[PDB]
Amino acid sequence: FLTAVSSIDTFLPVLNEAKLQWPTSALAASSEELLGGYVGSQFYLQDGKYMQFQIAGSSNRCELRQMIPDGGSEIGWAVDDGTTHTATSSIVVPEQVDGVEEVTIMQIHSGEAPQLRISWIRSKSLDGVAYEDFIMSTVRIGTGDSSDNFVKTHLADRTAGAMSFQIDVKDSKLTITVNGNVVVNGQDLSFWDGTDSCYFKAGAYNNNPTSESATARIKFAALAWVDHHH
Repeated sequence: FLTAVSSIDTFLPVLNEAKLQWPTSALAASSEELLGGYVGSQFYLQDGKYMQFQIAGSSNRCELRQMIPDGGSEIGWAVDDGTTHTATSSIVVPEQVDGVEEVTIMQIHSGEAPQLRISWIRSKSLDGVAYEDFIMSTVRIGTGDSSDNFVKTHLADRTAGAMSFQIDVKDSKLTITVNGNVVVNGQDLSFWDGTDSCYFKAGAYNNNPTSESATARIKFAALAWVDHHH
């Protein structure tokens, strides 16, 4: 049988501050249900250690969505609210099976768009450089479709072992730290000033696969939203 993520202590803080969406944006488990032992093949404890997310199908997800703590409703914050908003993780991205091409593993998202996606991607060129098997940042600076609406960059090549991430937003600026090194340094998020529906996400959100039956799989060794107001 499958062991529940809440059976160990590691993820209890974030599970108290998240709902699970699966296999679409539809609610799969409330925070209370997650803390109470919700489990399935999509969301279970791997190796007695890892919060593991699995999903197949283009645009499908198994993904935590930040909530107000202690059974609260959906959080919404703003890049320009003056508070530092912080998400941390330690992620083991295994080798993805054939047909899986891109898996979004952390986001900043609002009512209608992703401010930021951190994703594993099999192969993509960025700014005239080809990259394979790597972790990418995709920041929106507009809601249009042309390249001017995005800042897309290489964060790090995928590692077999755990990789630490930290996302910080303060005063309309984004910093992403990977394995303790700042990689994105104060990216401008001021396009989003006044959007008060932002929140963190993390898990597995499957993008542009070439097989809808192929299962994306992501293991979290740690995940938290860090409250600077205690």
